[PDB]
Amino acid sequence: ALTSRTELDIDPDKLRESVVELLERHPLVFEGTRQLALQHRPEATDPWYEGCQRQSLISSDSDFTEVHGELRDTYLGEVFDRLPFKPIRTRIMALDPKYCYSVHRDLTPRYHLAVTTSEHARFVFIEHDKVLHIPADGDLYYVDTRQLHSAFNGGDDMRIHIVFGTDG
Amino acid sequence: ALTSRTELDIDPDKLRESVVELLERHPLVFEGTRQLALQHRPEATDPWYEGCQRQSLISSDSDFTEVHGELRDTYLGEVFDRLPFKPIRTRIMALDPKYCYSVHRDLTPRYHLAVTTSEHARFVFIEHDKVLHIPADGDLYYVDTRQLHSAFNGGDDMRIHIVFGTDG
Ligand SMILES: O=C(O)CCC(=O)C(=O)O
Ligand SMILES: O=C(O)CCC(=O)C(=O)O
Ligand SMILES: [Fe+3]
Ligand SMILES: [Fe+3]
Ligand SMILES: [Fe+3]
Ligand SMILES: [Fe+3]
Ligand SMILES: [K+]
Ligand SMILES: [K+]
Repeated sequence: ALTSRTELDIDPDKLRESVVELLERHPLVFEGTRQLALQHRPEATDPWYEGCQRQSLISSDSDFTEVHGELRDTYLGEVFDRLPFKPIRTRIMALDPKYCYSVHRDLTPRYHLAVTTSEHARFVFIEHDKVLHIPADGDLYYVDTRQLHSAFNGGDDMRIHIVFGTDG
Repeated sequence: ALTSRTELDIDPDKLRESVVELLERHPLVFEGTRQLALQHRPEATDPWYEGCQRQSLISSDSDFTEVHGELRDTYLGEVFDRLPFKPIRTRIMALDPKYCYSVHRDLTPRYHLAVTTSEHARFVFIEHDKVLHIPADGDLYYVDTRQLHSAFNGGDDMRIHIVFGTDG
């Protein structure tokens, strides 16, 4: 319901290595929550960043279906192959040190795969009085972000997740 | 135990006005968590900021007993008069927009009086799975910060509390 953990058996070190090499070639945009789109709409002219725009500017998360071709022969492409669901509008989502989100609701739930994190990173459900830490254990963590929530990174380094949108 | 709320019946508007005028004359130091000491040690040479130093540099919170003389004929002095306990090392503690603390423990518990806040500010107890919002209702909120905790401000404006240390 609120959360779930699905066994993916991703190796966290190889995932970390692959994300770091990718960000070297396609850097994150924005400052507090830094982002990089891993899926794009068909015929997107700005595929790496269109998906990172504010929700009031997003046609529909469902249009963001295309995994970038340059990922397919990387470890990230293998991650996509292992997903038990059809992802939409997947993004790298990075929290700067000491950064947090507003308390908000999203339109759909989402899956997280933690890339780099610490004990100082938590996801908080406001109305259900639940605090969750998403570990970089190579498994996939569902969070029903339609519920009122925030997330924060009280650590000294960036907290990097891959966040997959979902339909069904 | 973990928390309590004590009726002080402080007027939130007058508290806000008084804190704003004080910060005009004695500004907050630091950037992410901005602070101002309202108590000082006897014979302190830097009374407004000595109490804001890192805990590994603090002799003992118990030495910070002197409320600044210039507060006594302000509304803040009246707040001190209404406290049911003997405060030590009281500070204004301000969270910048989108800022959060590390997940940590303090040596003693503390009382909060919220000055300006929003729905995006929360205090989180990590091991007890409890999320708390401290409202600017003019009442005093005890938090046992010896327990593992953080606090965050996901709002667009600064979240300002007065935080009173305690012995007994
Ligand atoms: O953890 C993140 O970076 C995003 C948290 C959030 O607001 C979400 O997943 O909807
Ligand atoms: O809310 C604040 O600014 C301080 C939170 C904290 O870490 C404490 O009260 O010990
Ligand atoms: Fe969200
Ligand atoms: Fe987390
Ligand atoms: Fe603390
Ligand atoms: Fe709060
Ligand atoms: K588990
Ligand atoms: K109450």
